[PDB]
Amino acid sequence: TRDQNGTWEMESNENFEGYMKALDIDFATRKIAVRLTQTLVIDQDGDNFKFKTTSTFRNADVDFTVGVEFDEYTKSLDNRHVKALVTWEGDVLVCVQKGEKENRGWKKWIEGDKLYLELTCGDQVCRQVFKKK
Amino acid sequence: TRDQNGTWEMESNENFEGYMKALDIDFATRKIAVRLTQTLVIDQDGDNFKFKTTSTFRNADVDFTVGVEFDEYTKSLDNRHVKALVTWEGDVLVCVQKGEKENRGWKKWIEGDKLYLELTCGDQVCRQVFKKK
Repeated sequence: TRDQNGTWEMESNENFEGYMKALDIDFATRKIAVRLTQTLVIDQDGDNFKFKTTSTFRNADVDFTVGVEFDEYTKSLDNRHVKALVTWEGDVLVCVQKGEKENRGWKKWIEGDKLYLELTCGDQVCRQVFKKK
Repeated sequence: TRDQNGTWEMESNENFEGYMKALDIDFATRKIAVRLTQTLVIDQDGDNFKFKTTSTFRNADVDFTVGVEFDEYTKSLDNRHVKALVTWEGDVLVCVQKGEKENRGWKKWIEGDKLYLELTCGDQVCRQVFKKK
């Protein structure tokens, strides 16, 4: 069939590294791109095509119990070992990540249909808002 | 509420650049990470938590009609201008991307529930297989 309509989820991706290198994509980009999976939405009407591509990476799960310290390696980010302790302050979930970096941690809380997340390291604060889907 | 169960889709992300820099994440990674959106699946049973995070980037749409050449800038990849021409060879969708790079293009075809995609540049070939979802 010529009908390529649909949502397509990447199963395999061989020699993406060599293709990207032949395009002169730089090392640090290739290092990340080779880890992604791709979803392709093809909307086809006769010979008219619309391609919609999203690229995706799954991070490692994190499992913990409130009140019991656990070891973390932040492979997702700086790949450091921290000793993380999560506690409740009211309805605010508070994590201190004990390690090399000062004042490293986060706070998480629900307000309405929004989840608020405040990441901290040193004097820097990053504020993220999520919507319940 | 202390109930943070759910699937959460990132709405906003402020000062992620400063947080990542304070963690000494390198430039080329920060350049890409600041473009991602995050989906957080929180599975909470009492004080036991499972966090499942996927990070996501939406690429630009590509719209074309079989048989009419169109201009492309490959912002997704090497950010080059090519003149792309898509034609059918049987049920195989064939694209030649005319530009600086020799033998640059791709071929796409359905076999069963699988979509096959072959990207080419120079002497390099990248083979991707997608599953219909």
